[PDB]
Amino acid sequence: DSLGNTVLHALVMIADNSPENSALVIHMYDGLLQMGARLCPTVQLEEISNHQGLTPLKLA
Amino acid sequence: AISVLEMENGYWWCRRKKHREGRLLKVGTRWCFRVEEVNWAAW
Repeated sequence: DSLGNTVLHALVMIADNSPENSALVIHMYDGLLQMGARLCPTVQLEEISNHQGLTPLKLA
Repeated sequence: AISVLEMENGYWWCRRKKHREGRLLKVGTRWCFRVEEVNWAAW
């Protein structure tokens, strides 16, 4: 995006520490991570950083 | 709330004029007040 966030960063951003919200975020994150292993598996989706250098783990 | 309702009247030597909030139609055959909110209430 303009801020540098990828699909995985947005799922961290939209979380708000809620029961249903956390379950939805976790399910979607796991599904996207699994689907990333079938399409272009030569790259890692959990290493792309924003314009601030943060990764999804650090951003969380 | 009490302080707001008291100040809105104005000073005793100069009384002000009050104003409403929002404006809509009758919504079918009604000065409303918009309130946004965010909720993941099971869609």
